[PDB]
Amino acid sequence: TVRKNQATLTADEKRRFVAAVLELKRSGRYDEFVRTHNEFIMSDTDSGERTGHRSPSFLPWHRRFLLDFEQALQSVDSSVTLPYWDWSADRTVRASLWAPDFLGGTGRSTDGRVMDGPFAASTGNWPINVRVDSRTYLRRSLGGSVAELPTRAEVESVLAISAYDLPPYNSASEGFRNHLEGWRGVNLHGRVHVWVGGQMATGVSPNDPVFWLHHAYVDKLWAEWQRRHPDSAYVPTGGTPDVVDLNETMKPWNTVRPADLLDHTAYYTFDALEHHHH
Amino acid sequence: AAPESFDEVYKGRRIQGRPAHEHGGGYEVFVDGVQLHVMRNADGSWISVVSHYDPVPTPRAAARAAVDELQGAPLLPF
Ligand SMILES: [Cu+2]
Ligand SMILES: [Cu+2]
Ligand SMILES: [Cu+2]
Ligand SMILES: [Cu+2]
Repeated sequence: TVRKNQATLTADEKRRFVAAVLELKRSGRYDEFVRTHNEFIMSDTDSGERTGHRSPSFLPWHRRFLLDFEQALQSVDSSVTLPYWDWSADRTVRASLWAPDFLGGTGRSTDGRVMDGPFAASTGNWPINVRVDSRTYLRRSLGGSVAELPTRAEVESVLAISAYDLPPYNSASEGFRNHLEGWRGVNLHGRVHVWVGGQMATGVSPNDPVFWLHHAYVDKLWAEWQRRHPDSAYVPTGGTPDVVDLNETMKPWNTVRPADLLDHTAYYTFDALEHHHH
Repeated sequence: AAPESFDEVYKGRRIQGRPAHEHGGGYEVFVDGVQLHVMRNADGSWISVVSHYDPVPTPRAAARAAVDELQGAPLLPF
């Protein structure tokens, strides 16, 4: 499985990715991913049990969640893999990401409604069902709520952080995981959700297919971090209340641990990933 | 210490807050009588499920952010 930069997909790869995503939606399988995500968003808390978010397992949890989704796509079309969106490089509304042959663009100004691309409500193919805001059409406001996406220089300063995570292992932590997740620092992953707007700014953010491309790049940045810091590894490593330790299993699956997900190459590679070097 | 309660009409909608599939969170917010899931972060900021990635200082700020996000739409219960 090779995960490719979205900017580099061929027309045929874009077409097959879109068709596979729409088939998961038509068959009812897609919306269960949205629901699982929102349940963890609402249940993960800084002072209590936390698994998918605001915790060291944010990264292995999303890696396995994206694996579940990619395997569902491959059960529809075995050639499709998740692409990633390098929002540090493809940072404007003119990125081919946002073209009508891929994800469609920004929402119109009155109601945020996306009006083009395969996921526009007018196609009849992308009902928003699992939702909190009662409207049932895909919405976006690219750059509406926050002026700019992270830059490469900002990403680099987070990749330079040596410690994977630090007590208290939550949204107040210093360390790589929380700077990437974004709750401290210049904010990488959370800022991108804010920048897209619409459902992506909510706990039901997988309603927007860009969710998967964003998280595939967050996942790639973890891989890059490991290359930068081969000497540093997941923490904590046992006996931490409310937090998933290295060799503890993770909900919802219960059959997988952070330890089983540290090495992505057991499941996929990237089109390009620098190896370790000074 | 829980925040104080509040009740106001904000952009035409009734928003309320009070100390009290999701976390057991010690504060409840309502938009036009429908409860809105909200959460407090370790630094004392708040978020809501319709503006989850954008911390604001208080539960009323979260309720107001939800009314802004909704653009007039009814909330659905969680
Ligand atoms: Cu998530
Ligand atoms: Cu995300
Ligand atoms: Cu070295
Ligand atoms: Cu809750």
